[PDB]
Amino acid sequence: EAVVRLSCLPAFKDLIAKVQADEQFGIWLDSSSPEQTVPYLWSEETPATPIGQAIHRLLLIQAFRPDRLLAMAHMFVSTNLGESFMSIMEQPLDLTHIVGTEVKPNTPVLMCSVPGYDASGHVEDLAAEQNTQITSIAIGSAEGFNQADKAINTAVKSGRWVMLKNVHLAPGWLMQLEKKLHSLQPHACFRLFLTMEINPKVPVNLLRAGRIFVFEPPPGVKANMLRTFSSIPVSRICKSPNERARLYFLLAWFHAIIQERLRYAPLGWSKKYEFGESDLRSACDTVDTWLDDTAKGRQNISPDKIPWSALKTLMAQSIYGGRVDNEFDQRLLNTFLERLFTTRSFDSEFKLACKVDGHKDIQMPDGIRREEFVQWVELLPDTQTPSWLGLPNNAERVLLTTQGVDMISKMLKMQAWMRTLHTTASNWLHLIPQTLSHLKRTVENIKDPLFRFFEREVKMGAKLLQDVRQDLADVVQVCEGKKKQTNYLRTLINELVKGILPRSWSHYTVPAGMTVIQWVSDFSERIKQLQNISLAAASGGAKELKNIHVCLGGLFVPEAYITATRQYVAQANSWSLEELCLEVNVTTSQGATLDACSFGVTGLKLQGATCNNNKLSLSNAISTALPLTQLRWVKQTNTEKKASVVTLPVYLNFTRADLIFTVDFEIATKEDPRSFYERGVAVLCT
Amino acid sequence: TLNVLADSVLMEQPPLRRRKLEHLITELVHQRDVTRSLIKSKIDNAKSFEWLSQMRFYFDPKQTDVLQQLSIQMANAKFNYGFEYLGVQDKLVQTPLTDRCYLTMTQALEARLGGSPFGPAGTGKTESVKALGHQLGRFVLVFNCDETFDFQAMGRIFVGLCQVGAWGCFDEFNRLEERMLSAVSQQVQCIQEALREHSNPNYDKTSAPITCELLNKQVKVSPDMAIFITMNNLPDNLKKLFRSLAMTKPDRQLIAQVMLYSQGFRTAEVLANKIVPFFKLCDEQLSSQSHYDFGLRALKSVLVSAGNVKRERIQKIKREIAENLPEQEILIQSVCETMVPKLVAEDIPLLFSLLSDVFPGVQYHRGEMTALREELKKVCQEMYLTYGDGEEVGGMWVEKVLQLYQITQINHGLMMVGPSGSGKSMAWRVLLKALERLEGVEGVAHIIDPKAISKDHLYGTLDPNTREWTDGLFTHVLRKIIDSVRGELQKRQWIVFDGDVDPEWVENLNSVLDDNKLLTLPNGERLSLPPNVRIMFEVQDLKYATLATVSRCGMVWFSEDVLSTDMIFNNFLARLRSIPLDSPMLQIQRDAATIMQPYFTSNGLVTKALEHAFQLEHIMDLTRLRCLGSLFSMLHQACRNVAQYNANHPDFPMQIEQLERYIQRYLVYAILWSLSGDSRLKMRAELGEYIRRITTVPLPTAPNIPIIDYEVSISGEWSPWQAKVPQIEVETHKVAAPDVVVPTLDTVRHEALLYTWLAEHKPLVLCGPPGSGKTMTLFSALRALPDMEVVGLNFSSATTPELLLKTFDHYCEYRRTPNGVVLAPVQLGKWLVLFCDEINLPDMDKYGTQRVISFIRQMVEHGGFYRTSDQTWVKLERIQFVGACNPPTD
Amino acid sequence: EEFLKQIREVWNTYELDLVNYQNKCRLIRGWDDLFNKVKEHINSVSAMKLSPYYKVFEEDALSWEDKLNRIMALFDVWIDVQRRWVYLEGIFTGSADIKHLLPVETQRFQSISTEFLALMKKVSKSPLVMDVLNIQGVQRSLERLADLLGKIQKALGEYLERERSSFPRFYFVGDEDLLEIIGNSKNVAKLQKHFKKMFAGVSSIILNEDNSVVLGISSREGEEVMFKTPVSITEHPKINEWLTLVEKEMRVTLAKL
Amino acid sequence: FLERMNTLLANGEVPGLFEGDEYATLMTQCKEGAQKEGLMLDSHEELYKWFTSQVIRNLHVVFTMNP
Ligand SMILES: Nc1ncnc2c1ncn2[C@@H]1O[C@H](COP(=O)(O)OP(=O)(O)NP(=O)(O)O)[C@@H](O)[C@H]1O
Ligand SMILES: Nc1ncnc2c1ncn2[C@@H]1O[C@H](COP(=O)(O)OP(=O)(O)OP(=O)(O)O)[C@@H](O)[C@H]1O
Ligand SMILES: Nc1ncnc2c1ncn2[C@@H]1O[C@H](COP(=O)(O)OP(=O)(O)O)[C@@H](O)[C@H]1O
Repeated sequence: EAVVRLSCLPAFKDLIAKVQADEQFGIWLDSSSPEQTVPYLWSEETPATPIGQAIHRLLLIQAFRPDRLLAMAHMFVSTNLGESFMSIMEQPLDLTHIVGTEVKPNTPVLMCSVPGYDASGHVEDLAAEQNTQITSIAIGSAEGFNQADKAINTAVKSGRWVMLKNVHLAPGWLMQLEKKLHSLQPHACFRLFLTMEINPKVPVNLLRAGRIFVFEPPPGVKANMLRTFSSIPVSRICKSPNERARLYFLLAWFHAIIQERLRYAPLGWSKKYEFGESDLRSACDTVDTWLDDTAKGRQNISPDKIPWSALKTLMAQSIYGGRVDNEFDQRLLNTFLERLFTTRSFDSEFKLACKVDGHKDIQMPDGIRREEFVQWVELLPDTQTPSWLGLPNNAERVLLTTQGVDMISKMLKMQAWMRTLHTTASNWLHLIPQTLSHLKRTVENIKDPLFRFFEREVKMGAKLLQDVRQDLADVVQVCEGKKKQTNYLRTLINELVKGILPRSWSHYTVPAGMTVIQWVSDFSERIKQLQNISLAAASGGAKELKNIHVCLGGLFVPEAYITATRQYVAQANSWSLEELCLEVNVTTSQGATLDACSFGVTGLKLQGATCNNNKLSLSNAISTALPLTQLRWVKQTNTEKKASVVTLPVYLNFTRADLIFTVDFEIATKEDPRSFYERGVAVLCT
Repeated sequence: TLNVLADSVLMEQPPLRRRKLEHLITELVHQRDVTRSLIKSKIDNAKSFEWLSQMRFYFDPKQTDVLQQLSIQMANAKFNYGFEYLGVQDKLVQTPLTDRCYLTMTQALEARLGGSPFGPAGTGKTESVKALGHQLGRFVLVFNCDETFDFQAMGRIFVGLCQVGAWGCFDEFNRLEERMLSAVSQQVQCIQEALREHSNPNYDKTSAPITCELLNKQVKVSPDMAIFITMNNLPDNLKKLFRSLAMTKPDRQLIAQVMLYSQGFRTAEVLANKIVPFFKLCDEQLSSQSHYDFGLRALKSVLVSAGNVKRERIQKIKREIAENLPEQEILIQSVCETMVPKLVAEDIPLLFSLLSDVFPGVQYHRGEMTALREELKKVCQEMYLTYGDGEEVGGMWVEKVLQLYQITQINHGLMMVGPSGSGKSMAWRVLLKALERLEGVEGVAHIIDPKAISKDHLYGTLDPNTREWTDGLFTHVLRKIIDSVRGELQKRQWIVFDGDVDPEWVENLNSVLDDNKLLTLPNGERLSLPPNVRIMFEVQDLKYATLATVSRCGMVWFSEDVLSTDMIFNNFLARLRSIPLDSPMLQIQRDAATIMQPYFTSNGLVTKALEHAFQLEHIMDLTRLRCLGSLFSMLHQACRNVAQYNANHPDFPMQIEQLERYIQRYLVYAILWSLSGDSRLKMRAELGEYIRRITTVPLPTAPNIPIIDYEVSISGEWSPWQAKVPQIEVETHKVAAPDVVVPTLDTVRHEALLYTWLAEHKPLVLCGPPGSGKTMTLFSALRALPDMEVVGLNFSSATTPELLLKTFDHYCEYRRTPNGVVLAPVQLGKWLVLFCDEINLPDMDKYGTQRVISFIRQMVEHGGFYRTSDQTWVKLERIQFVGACNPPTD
Repeated sequence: EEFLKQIREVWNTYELDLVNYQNKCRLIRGWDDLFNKVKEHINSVSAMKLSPYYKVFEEDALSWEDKLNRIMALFDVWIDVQRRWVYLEGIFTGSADIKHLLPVETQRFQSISTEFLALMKKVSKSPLVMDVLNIQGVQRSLERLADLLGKIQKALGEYLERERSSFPRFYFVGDEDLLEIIGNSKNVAKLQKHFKKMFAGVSSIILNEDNSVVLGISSREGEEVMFKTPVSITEHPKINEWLTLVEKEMRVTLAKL
Repeated sequence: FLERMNTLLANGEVPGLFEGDEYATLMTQCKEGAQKEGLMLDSHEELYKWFTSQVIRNLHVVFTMNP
């Protein structure tokens, strides 16, 4: 599809023959850095400037292997605005010159940090090297306001500097501080620092009137572990039985994992949990208390006598688990805790992470004191793949892809409308089907649950389709100015021109940050499916509804479809709903015959694994489409599931925010369910 | 022990012992679950965490201090039982989610942090916090944030929590207003910082008291207090001081099983596995309405009702072991009795389909109630209504009446909801008179419009300086009932709140609708609702009422399906045959009713014409009762015309043949001018063609002039209106005068219609485009009559019933000599007609209603209104209303 | 000129409305109307002071502005004195135990009420606003009235805070509720409506036949806990001491049970 | 502010404006104007009708908008 879209450009009209003729394009696709060597594919009558070559290679990278786009993006700038443009940004921020010159005493210096980080260290160390004192003040308390007032008055009278930490808690007083600072400040050496967290409650005027400095925690497991070890005082680690030190290292390692997995929000943690410093401190206190309770004396205690169950339960249900809501994230956290916190962790053959880079393993250090663990932390290689955290290595690629499109969106967010609005609305009207009617509500065969469910679907779909078509016709009529324009239509046209889907159009669940074009395309697909449903119901009746390969992604409420299927299976053979359990069988044939209990579902996409003969196996490639899924409802036999099955969730869209149901899949004998749990294998409706 | 308790609960016990038995059963079930699995899984050490995690109790009676006798330990957290008396509270079923909540909460409390059990509403976060507090024997206060919040009480409440050492739980912190939330967060941060410093490792031995800054003063903070913040994120002040916990999915399958086991059911597991998915299906498959509630609270109420039903069946069988009952049948019957009355008529087959799907082969049989179902028949026959059993005409309405009686017996504070035009008022009126004829207890009903009066007039006001309390309507009614100066006790008093419901005038009604049954007036007086008083809400849509008022009231939903068209036709024919329009008049009415009986059938001309007129386009929203009532009024006028003709011809009166022809032609004329009588000419013509196509009665043979332009003469023949249009020659000086009325086709047709609809004193609105002569025609018709006095009121956009009241003060007078106060015009024999142009123009309030319109509705439907001067019901006589307004689309 | 005549006739024929209060005095009603009229007249005087023809009516305008300022300064204190007086009248006359707990403040309030009632009879004898303004030392007397009322209100607030400190559970009930609690100490019937706010499950106290000793506590649903050693109100007459004894004995009997 | 113009436009009077002492003073000046025009006190309602007729023949209110 990307090649088809790109070939619309006149310079890429012969892209198809070019890609077919070339034989090194296949190996180029799988190269680690395709952006470094982009094959000459565009057709141009005259040689192009290096900027034009960069543009064409950027387009090709957007077409083939979009994950490297950001990297290619860098190259483009380096080929246009000069090399080493961002080189100064990589170098650590030398803001001593910024506080010396380029910053007036009137302008405050704001130090905004990503939540979970502190910025006072840099300014404090520069004060130490520049031998100027600062009256550091916390603004949490009520006396903090007056204390800051007297301190800033004294320093502006004398010529010293002031600090104000966590000023995001006092927005109105921050506005008052801006108003006060707008007055002339007699001294020139006076500098006001506002250490702060990135939070939208703060005044816009203060941000405009000051120099902002954004501070981030450096990515990397090594960096996070070093920060954790630096935060914890040495005396706490080097105290009590020596095993405590090792335990702390384990905790630190664990923390790093469950923090670095956060950057891969959809694949690895579902949501963006906090998992901040407070949870780490609580876990440290729990470990300290339980080690003190179990081992009364200072003597070393055997690894098997460590209260492993206490630590695991407390850090799975109280700390790090309180903010976890859905079952599967809790299961992943339990898997991590059981893998790490065990009596095996004190052996020399313990593996903190396996399968890293295919064959390499992160061997657990053989240490007893804090210093050896710190040295092992400092010796970690820089080449940290996501396989360290347990995720498949391609996840990073996916992440880059995401960043890529986000970047494009920003470029779109930062760039006579009647003609284009007309052409888009007319194209949508030609694309969106005209009308589907409620061919339903027959007195006979009302008892069929599928009939009622499809009645509700067809009703609300036709209703929302009529609403959308009416709004689009109104926009069409107004774009020529053939009729008046109202407030509702004003909001609709503003939301359309800004590219955000109208709120009055979203009557069903939608992925966050979805463009109107994708929304109307999915609308067309859903309307086509519902029209097919209505045609089948008209041709055959209620019986034909069962033998339909309905896609769950198109359906607006798939859980209602599952409920209706369960009711249909229960009604036939006269069973009750509690006794019916769901069994999934993956059939290769798209039109394989169904028995009295099998219902076909298409469009289900498996991520992180491949299925064959209803057996799963781990694979690097994502989005392995399932040919056809037969959902069967069989009478529950009241047996314990074998250890060779996994309970995989079925999310609805790629943003794993809403759960539809769960599927019991049998895995290959080589793998283990824990690896499935940690890699975030899942089924998606869309 | 569990077997003994289960055997004992099956018998008859006093309610307090019943509650003790249920609490013991719940706790013993939790203990059995803990010991059977969580401790018998190869555990042999008293220090193993598999046992330390469970809530352990240690008793040391030798200790002198009472607070130190009992110690409650969970994980590494130790607490002392506060020994605060709790009365008899609801004990929570200890699901694994509840165990996790306990573990996390005591872990937070040990580290001197607060608890934040966030999650969707209805998962029991506040209930779990209260249960944890009661387990440790601590006073627990719940600060509801449903706009019942303030600073003045909250600050001193925090001071008290710090001092005495109680617990504080916020129901939903996120719902507070931003400044309120920020200030409360500041106070909570101060308290929690004090608590955190109370456990300094270097300052563990607290020598100086741990103090905190509240109310601009130092307050001692007791170590035993805590603050819990339930959410649905946390403020940036309290992020580092509170431990969060996700309470998203309560374990309903275990709660239902435990409670059904406590209720005495011997197959609680299967019933729970049926009833939890059944309520999920009820939430999902059924249509969405505001008043539905399928949460955990509704499930608990249904389960306790099922237990009560099973115990009553056991008692009935005993008075005539016994474990062979169909428990599933009892469960489904309880579900039906609790849920069917509040279901729309469309969802009832859906509910029964779901019940068949989940409970296969188990049927529900309603209570016969043949004792009262005969008094219902007698009362309905005496009111000229229609009564029927089951599938017969009248089954749905009588079943709704029975459901209303059931909910009346179950609890006070009833709510009858239904689209305008259903059998709501008649249902409870018939129920009241049937109860009074059956039980021998006189029934008195007070009809109050909450919107006819302001909140101050409804409830009373306190003088700002004099500090004198004067009671409003509802307060005076309650005081009169409770005082029993006449003997209103031993008589069923029903304070029915006809009208709509908004969260404004019911603010003081939440305290009485709930179990408190207490009305708290601002002056300080407190009124207790006597057991023989039921407060009814006869509302229409229930779209602007808060969930607090809805959940406190048992509900009956009156769909439009309940009142079928045959009911209306039978009632109209019975009233025509029995009630005179004033013996010869009654004979004329009976003959007319006999003539028109064939047309008023199930598939007669009138029903088909109605089903057609619904599909047409009308300037105002068509209501079945509006057109049906206008038709009934115009047939009454036809009977009056026959009587007048017979009076004008003492010899040779109306004959059966001529009367028959006249009545058949007048019926078609009335269908034309009643159905689609408020539409364009094209709609009237279309309806004329349609009625021509169906009917068999003769019609005007002219194929060019629409029948609407025709009329029916007293001789029984169709005659043109043009023949009745006179030719006038106005004076030269009076051309285009303000009051000149040149007769025309419209002027005479609408004149006849106005006379017809004013004979029955039915108020009417002449809705038409500006400039059409609505006011001119109306004034001409009104002042043409000699005994009619006209007063013109121009309803402005800020018009209030005070304008009306001033109108009756200026023109009418109050007279006490009848049974009640009577508001009558000063002139004798003169029917005061109140003109109201722009009647729809007065503005709707924030809750989608018009004050003056509701006032008019009350004074028209009931015949009078309550005056705020002394809170008495004045009755209107010799007063009519006539309206006019532009189309609503303007 | 004509507007000055209108103001003159308006304030020369203006009368203060008086409504009876519990057959004790005739108090001023219509504060909002008088305040609005005074504010409008002051604004119009300042407006026509800005007029070019103001030099002709300069002295009359100045004198009338002085009169209006005097009237406003009197009535803005009179309304405060009114609201305070009705508040303390309600709290010190609706109960009988308020005299014992705050005797010197009760004597001060008796004096302030006697003076206020004398002033009220004086204004009732001549309700005209100009006659009222011309009475000797009305502003000074009003200032003394207001300051004494403010001081006694502050003393009452301090006493309520001290009662809250003595019995912490009093912090849950409101100021009006606590006032009713202390004032109605002799009759325990008025106390039982507040027990559901202070304690957790306790809703009433089971006392002796003469309401002398607190036999036990009773919950909302009728469950009763009988104290092993009953606490005698006659031995600890102060509400806070015997309430604390009730709480302590309740805890002790709970432990023994 | 509007719909008071509409009533004095369609009829020539706004009945809600005159009440109590205002109505009495209007009645007094109406009878004085009747004496000026040669009429008498006659009936109070008749004087109000005379006031209405004089308004409809004399008053012309002009009111301005922007399109
Ligand atoms: N049958 C009739 N006889 C005499 N005059 C008529 C007749 N029909 C219409 N008119 C005239 O048509 C005009 C209608 O205006 P009007 O009498 O003010 O009606 P209206 O209801 O007040 N219009 P509006 O209140 O704005 O909706 C007047 O000038 C009438 O004199
Ligand atoms: N069997 C019957 N039961 C009830 N009403 C009947 C029956 N037969 C005829 N009717 C007619 O149905 C109507 C019932 O109206 P009802 O008083 O119940 O309306 P309401 O719901 O109180 O009014 P609103 O539409 O203003 O909410 C009456 O006109 C009555 O004559
Ligand atoms: N674990 C549980 N066992 C039994 N009942 C429960 C449980 N959790 C909640 N409930 C019931 O749910 C009802 C409503 O819970 P509530 O605390 O109001 O929810 P929320 O925390 O959203 O306010 C309560 O009446 C309670 O009885």
